[PDB]
Amino acid sequence: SLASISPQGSMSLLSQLEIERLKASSNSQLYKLFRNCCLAVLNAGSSADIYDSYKDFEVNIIRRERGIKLELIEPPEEAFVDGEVIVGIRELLESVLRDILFTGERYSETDLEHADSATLTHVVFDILRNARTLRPQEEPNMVVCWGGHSINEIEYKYTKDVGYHIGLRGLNICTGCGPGAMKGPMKGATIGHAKQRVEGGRYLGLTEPGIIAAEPPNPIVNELVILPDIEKRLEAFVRCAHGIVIFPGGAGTAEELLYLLGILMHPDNQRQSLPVILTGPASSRDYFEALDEFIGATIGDEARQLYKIIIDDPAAVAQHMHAGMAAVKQYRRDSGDAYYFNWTLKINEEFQRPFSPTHENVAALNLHPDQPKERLAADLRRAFSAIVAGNVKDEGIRQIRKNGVFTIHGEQSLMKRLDELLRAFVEQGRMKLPGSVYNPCYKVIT
Amino acid sequence: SLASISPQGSMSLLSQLEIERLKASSNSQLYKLFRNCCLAVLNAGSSADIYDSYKDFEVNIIRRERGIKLELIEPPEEAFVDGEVIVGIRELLESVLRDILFTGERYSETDLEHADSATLTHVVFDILRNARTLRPQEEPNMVVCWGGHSINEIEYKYTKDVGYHIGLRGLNICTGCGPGAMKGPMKGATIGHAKQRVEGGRYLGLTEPGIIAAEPPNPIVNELVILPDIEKRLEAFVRCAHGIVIFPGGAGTAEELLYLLGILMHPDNQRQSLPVILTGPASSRDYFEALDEFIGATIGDEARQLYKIIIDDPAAVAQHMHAGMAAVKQYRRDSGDAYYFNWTLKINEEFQRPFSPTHENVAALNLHPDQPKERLAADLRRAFSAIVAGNVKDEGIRQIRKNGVFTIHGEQSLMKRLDELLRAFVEQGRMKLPGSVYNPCYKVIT
Amino acid sequence: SLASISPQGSMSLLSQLEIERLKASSNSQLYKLFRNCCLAVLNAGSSADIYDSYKDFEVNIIRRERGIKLELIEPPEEAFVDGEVIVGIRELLESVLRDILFTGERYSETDLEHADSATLTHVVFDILRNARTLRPQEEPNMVVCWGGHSINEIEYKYTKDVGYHIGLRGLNICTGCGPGAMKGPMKGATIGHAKQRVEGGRYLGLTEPGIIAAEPPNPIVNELVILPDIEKRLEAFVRCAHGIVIFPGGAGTAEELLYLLGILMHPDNQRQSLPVILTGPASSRDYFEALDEFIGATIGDEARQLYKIIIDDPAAVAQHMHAGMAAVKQYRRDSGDAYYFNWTLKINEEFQRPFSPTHENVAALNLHPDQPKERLAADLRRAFSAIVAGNVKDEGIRQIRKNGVFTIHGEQSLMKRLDELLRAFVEQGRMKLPGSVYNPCYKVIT
Amino acid sequence: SLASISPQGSMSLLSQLEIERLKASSNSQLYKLFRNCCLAVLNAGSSADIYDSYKDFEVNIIRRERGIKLELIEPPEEAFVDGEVIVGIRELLESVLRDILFTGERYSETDLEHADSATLTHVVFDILRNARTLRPQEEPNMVVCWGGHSINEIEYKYTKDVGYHIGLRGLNICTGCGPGAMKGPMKGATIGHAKQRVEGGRYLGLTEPGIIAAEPPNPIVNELVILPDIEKRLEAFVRCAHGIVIFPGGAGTAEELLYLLGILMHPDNQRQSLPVILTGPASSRDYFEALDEFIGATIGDEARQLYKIIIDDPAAVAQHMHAGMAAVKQYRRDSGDAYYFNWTLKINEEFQRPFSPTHENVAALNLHPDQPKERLAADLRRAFSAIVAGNVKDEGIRQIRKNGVFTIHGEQSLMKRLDELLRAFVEQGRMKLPGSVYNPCYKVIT
Repeated sequence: SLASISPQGSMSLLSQLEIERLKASSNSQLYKLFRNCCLAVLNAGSSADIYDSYKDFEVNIIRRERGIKLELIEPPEEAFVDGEVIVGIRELLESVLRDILFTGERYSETDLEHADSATLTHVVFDILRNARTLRPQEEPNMVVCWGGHSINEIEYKYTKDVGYHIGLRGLNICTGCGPGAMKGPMKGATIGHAKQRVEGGRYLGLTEPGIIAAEPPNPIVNELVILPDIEKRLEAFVRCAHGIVIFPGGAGTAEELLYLLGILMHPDNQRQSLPVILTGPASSRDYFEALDEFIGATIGDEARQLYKIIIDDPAAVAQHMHAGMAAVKQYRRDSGDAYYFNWTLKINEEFQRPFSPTHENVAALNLHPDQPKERLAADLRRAFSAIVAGNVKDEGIRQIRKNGVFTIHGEQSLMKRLDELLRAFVEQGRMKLPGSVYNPCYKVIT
Repeated sequence: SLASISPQGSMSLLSQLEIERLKASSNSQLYKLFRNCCLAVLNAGSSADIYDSYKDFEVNIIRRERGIKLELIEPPEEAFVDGEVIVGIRELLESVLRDILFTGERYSETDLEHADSATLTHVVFDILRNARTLRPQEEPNMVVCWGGHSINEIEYKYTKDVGYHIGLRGLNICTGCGPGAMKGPMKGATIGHAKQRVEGGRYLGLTEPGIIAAEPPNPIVNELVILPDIEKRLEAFVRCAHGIVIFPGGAGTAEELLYLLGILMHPDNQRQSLPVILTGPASSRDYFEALDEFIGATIGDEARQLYKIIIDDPAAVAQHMHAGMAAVKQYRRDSGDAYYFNWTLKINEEFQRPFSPTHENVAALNLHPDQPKERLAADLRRAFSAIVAGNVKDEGIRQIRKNGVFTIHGEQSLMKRLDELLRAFVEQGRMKLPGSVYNPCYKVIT
Repeated sequence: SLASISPQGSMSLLSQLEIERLKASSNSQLYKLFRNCCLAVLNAGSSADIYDSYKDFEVNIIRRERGIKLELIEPPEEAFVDGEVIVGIRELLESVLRDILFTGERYSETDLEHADSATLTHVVFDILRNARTLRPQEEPNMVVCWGGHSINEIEYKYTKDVGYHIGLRGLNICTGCGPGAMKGPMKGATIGHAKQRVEGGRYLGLTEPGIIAAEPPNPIVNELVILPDIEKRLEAFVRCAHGIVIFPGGAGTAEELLYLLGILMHPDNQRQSLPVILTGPASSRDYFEALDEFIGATIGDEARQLYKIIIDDPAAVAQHMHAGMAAVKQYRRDSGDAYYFNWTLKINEEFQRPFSPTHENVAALNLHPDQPKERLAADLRRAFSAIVAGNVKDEGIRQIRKNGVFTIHGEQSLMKRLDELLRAFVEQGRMKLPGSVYNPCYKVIT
Repeated sequence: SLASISPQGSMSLLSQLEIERLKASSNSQLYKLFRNCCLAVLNAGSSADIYDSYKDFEVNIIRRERGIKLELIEPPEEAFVDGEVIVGIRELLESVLRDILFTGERYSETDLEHADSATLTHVVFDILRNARTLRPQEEPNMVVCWGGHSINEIEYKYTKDVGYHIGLRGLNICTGCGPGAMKGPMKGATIGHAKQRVEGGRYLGLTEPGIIAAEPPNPIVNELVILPDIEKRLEAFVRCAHGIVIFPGGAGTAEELLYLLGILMHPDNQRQSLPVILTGPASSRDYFEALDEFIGATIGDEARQLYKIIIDDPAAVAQHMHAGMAAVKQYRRDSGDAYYFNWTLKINEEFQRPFSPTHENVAALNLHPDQPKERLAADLRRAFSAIVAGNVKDEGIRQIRKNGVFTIHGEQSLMKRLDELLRAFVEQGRMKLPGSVYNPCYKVIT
């Protein structure tokens, strides 16, 4: 089958020379990356079986007499309504090409992996700016929502309610794409925004090629940005956020929280105003008590102080985000900082340097409490990232098949705390969607 | 408390002379109607329950130095977020006044009650036109959804799923306002419209002063029209529709159904193309079996051919509507009719003449199978209208308290079927939302 | 020939009943008025020969299968570009129907001629409001421009330059439609507005059925309002104006100035802030000296104080209008008055009562200086109005043909001043466009 | 004085790093180019006359606490109204920086001067695309207008009349910026567009750094593009055009004409459909007689068939353009070409290679009738380009002051015709605006 799509944006202005350049066999890595990201978006209705299921799917950007076409060959039929692609999906496909070509033409893999801290931040800024994500005529308004991909009905309803109350305050939502808690808040917000007659409500999705197949963008996402890697996505979250709401989740939400806390612990960041709320329904009380205990036992009370826990109160969560926008606006003004990008935030290179989750790199992590606590948070971040990769990313699953489980080790008492945390994730269904068993991609050496 | 609202529409250009006129003793009934309709909109989130709970609520239209203001005095607090009126609620309040003054200035009560069929039809047209509801450059896209105010979770989810799929087909939603099945489809469509990047989605609510407190408008409605009475609301539904979806419901939904089948049985209406779908989840199969059987044994197996029943298939419902629009378009074109208003539909005055729910009038109904089927449908419409009024309308409740239950009588076997249907509505929780006991305002004389 | 035009506005929503009502022989006066106003607009590329030139022109509003059409039969071909009506002309035709039907359905000729002062002002307000002329979210911005229909190249260029400088300040222009000084400022302003990237620049045309054929709306007019008569047009000018610019002109511009000055002389209007500038090119110095002398010799220095004369300085004229907007804004705020309509302005019924320019009524005017000077201005207004009517209006030219010239009399010294003023108008080509002789429709009895 | 301008476009998102880069010694020539191009835009209302008059003018792009600011230091006061920058001027300043940084970052001087034909063509495409000038969903509507900067009142009025009639046909205008015939059509079109209610009318100005001070952009231009050099400006003209109107002019207009005829004579261009109209008022008949004769006696009577001459008929010019668009549309469709960019037009490198106006290069031109006609046209293009540069460009004026007049030589009879044409340009006041004497920067060796 063939869907020959006429792009409405910049793709419609590619020259024959540019198309020939993209189709050159020397450019196949970039062209394949595009194909793979298109598939993730089209199949949103984890990487080791979905890339093997639509093996016959291909793209072909081609100049026809009537103009440039994006041909989709054997696409998921769920992306179409009477053989016409869902309009939001079309927009997301054009977004995908935009980001892949922009990054591919400006930055080498050496730039992206091995540049200094300042350069890696500028890369994040440059990609966001080209995506038209950054609006200098807007006051703080963006709430980043983090949470589990795999959550029950009670938890899911709670995320929708929180999103609804946030939308009623006229605030926008940014998530990392995907099901569960990364979609619910956006759906809820669409209701809040409609009641408030909000035009141009912003639903920001930030992703990267490694995670996009496992956590794919729903077409309610109206601004999609593909960052080059997981570290640049994390940086995009914290540079764009004006507030952060964190629901219960698994290893991915564990990774984001440790990223966030490790950075905010930094002496240079004590000045920051950035409201962070951990929140869930009444049933999540035990979850949050134990997570708060984990944070205290690992990186200390200097980190526990950075957030507030609100249980079973969607209106209060939204009130906190709303009061927070005023404090953030005041912070950026007083600091000579932009509303649209938090330049004053100080992110150490241990939080930016791209981590390749191999068995050697995972074993080399220093998980002991005689470290500066910011360094401990950095390595804990990398450790959760390896677990995410071994669970859902294509290359990560490959590492598990050739070497077996990752070995995570460190100080006895800390590894005992980590072992309990991860067991709780498995037990609560947080590591994998229902329907089959979860086999851990890791072992914690206690 | 006081909320002093600055109107953005025509209320902003009322003169002092005109405000004085509205506040005159001669217009006191009309000004109260406005106060009562405002209250219904503000406390949306039965017409004798909330009126004794907001006795202190008042409105006051006044010219101030900075312009005309709508003062809400002791309004329901749910209508406000941080002390500012929800924007859509302000839009609803403005449409209430628009309709009340329009009707109040052009049509006397005698005109509304006693005019000929064509005049009544032109009254409905006039109000809808004034409300800016009629769009001459749009092809058929309006789906009317009817169903119960008191439905369970399975039924509510199905209404949202259906609304979603209709929204994916780019179509608009019209309901009678209020909770349950009159709310679900709008919520679903919002998401479907979002995926399809639909600009200017229409969520049309049609109501009237008698029913509005019992079925109050949700701010998700972005075009509200208040018709003078229930009969004119019903005419609005069937003249604006391009397709009708009917979910399980109680007495209101039955009133609507018999109104529709009654009119569609007409000789002059055999030409009409109007898709009608009765639909519900898997668990509603028994309900529709019994409903279909009721129709066939009252108004005949001919009337059963006017609709298709679809159980447990939301995409199929939307496909049937989408295909239906093409036939509706062809029908209107073939007949030289308007897309925006079905002028060719023949509505007999027995469906238009406003029915006052009194014991006198209910007992004088001819519920006999030897009545011509169109006339039986019109009298069944009236009987259902009386149950609605007895249950939830202020002046219907008056008759019940002063004279006891309505008595409904007719031919023995027809009364036994009616008794069975109404018993099934009571049993399935359709006559009243959970909390208190339902006390029947009727007794079927078997 | 037939141009069958599909209207884009409310005309597209007329019912067959409404069309039959309009076409009834009892409604032919109203339908003919429409026809006549359509012709004036279509022939903009004085009434005694243009109504006789397109005798075969007719309108036919008709319901076709595809919708309501405005059929134009034998229209001026200048209104069309390849047999497609100029879009601005279409909009003006729809405006024409809107105003004629609104006034025709709400007000009898008895209302319009014989109502009290307050009622006649409300009529003006009601028609403007229905025309959507009044915008309560705008601060003062409207400059009314008055001047000669028949002016030379130097004078015309000057009006364009003034309009350009006004447009550069973001101010809008209101004129009474027609050639010469009533078009130039709008053309100039279109350039100023474009340079300032003004969206929704407002070009307001105010006319009435008597003068519309002689001074017809150019399609650069983007808001056209037809008032019922010349007095209601004059009232519309002064109720809408936030500033007034007056160029050299003939009897029509003489009429407007005397209207304006007579009102502003009133004790109740001394409070008003309303910048009035008389202005022209260097050649107009003698003109303005003599007009200023006429004002002094008739109504006194109490009137000369109400305006400033600026010669040969388009930038200063615009600066004065711009400073004036601030003073007008301050006036309306301090007075609890609207920005969009000057309600506080006090207009005596001598300025409102519709004057029928018959020979008996003209001779009955009291043109002596032992009157209150406001009453003298009122009668001077009526006298200039009779001259305009006898020169260019259809009924006025008829009065001249059956009775000969109007006889204007009064006090010797005053009539000598008037005789010199009118001779100067004739001498300067101000009474009639070039190409034929002007024969005065009046005699001043000296 | 200081005007600190807040940019609304991409300049608002320059980073401190990027501003530091622009201010580096390595980018000094580029930053000056921006200053010089800003000055030209600000003092619009020859490239050595105004540069010595605003020596104190400077620009300064700086990050302030409230955002990025464009400081204009001692700017021309004409660019300001009450101290605020004219909005369209701000838009022009923003487009200048957009183009200067785009070209400056992607193309070295060697690339611009020395690349192959296809690369040069792609450079023009790239800049126009970046400028958002290319619209893939629009059918042909762009009329390029060429003509003299120094024209009398009769000629200027005719250009406005032509612009008016083109605007009435719904078409857009492209010029080379500057006064006279490059200003008139835009002013006329504004009015024509206004009558036709054209939303988003396009007034495209194409310029380059050498010519911009001599022909500075009027703020009526709403899309400005600065191309790297005159040859690329010329390519932009002919690749964007859907029709060309050529008014009387001097050396610049002659350069343009011979460029066009030179390219249209190509074998590969015989397929092209591009309406070309030479037009002027009644008084220009002699000019066009002599011009037509010059063309026939230099490049042949074949080349004369490429254009139609229309004298004294603006409506006929617009009709010929409007009909032309239909043929242009059909041509592009038949050939599988774009509407927005004429990719099929063949442009020989002799028309593309940037020509530096030096005595060496001018004398090395082959102006002989036994040259192939395309090559003669390309060398005549170069000769006219040298007169333009000698008259009005900074570095062209350099060569004249250091080495005296250019000598132009070739075959005796061709030189005698060239001498005659240039003498006629000087005599008719076309080489220089009134005020001072024109001193020829050339001598034709006869």
